[PDB]
Amino acid sequence: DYSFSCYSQLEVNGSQHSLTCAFEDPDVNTTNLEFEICGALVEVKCLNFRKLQEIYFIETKKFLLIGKSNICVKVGEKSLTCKKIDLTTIVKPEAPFDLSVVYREGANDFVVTFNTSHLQKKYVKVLMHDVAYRQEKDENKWTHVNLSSTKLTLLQRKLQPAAMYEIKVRSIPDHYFKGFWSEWSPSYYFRTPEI
Amino acid sequence: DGKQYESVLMVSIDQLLDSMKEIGSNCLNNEFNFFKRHICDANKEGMFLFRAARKLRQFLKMNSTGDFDLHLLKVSEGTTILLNQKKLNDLCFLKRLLQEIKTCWNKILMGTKEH
Repeated sequence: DYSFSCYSQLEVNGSQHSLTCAFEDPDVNTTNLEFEICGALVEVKCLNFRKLQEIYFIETKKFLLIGKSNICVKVGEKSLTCKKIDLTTIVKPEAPFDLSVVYREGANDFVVTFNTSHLQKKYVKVLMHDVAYRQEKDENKWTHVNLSSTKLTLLQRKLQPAAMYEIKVRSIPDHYFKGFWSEWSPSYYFRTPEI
Repeated sequence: DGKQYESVLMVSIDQLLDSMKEIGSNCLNNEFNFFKRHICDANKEGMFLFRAARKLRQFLKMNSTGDFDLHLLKVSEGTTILLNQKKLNDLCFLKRLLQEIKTCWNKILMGTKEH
């Protein structure tokens, strides 16, 4: 009905955080609807979101990150609905970047590596990465690999000979925080030699 | 819930102490009365963090908008939520105050893996 879901991003712009909410029914009429968050904030008591087309969002440093908050879908001033979320459990990591496969001639293996700005962050600095890859000829059948570091090694012995592979990564909070998978990294395409 | 401290609350105490690592080696270190009167003594640590958190607010300026004041607010409004006057400007006392707050939190922590 007026159901919605949000995801927070901590230290997404410097030390500033961001909370983002949207209705689950994409066709809901949002020209009278308002989003507001109260609780677990500091200098202030509540914050008013900013509509940016279909989605509502806040950018502040005023999140305490301890205890639940109350996000409400207000209509003028009537609380149509509200949920009590703990901004530290709906974190969405920034997507990994600088993906890069490298073929080591000697060891007959490829060394996949990537970067995540989360390493220098102070809060969400522990992530569980998901490296995904498949072969051009194949479809919807990806091979996933869960990593915790930013380096992964595939063996030629395990990858089809003379073929073009597509590989990509994405991260999810994994230590104290909880949340959702980040957007996928841009894909990287490499070819395996002719055996 | 000490996990709350380690992961969220401590981030702010440390940031604050970092903006004050230049100061220190110059003020009459002679402990202030606050610390003579209030100690984070064995199983009485709660009473200390509570007071320490309260003393902290006294360093908040009116225009409480700035990484610095926000970190101060987070530390104490935060320490408070995990448990249950005059304005001050001496950074030596604040610095020492934050250090003692960290230390007290450590006892409460390396002390529950006990009970």
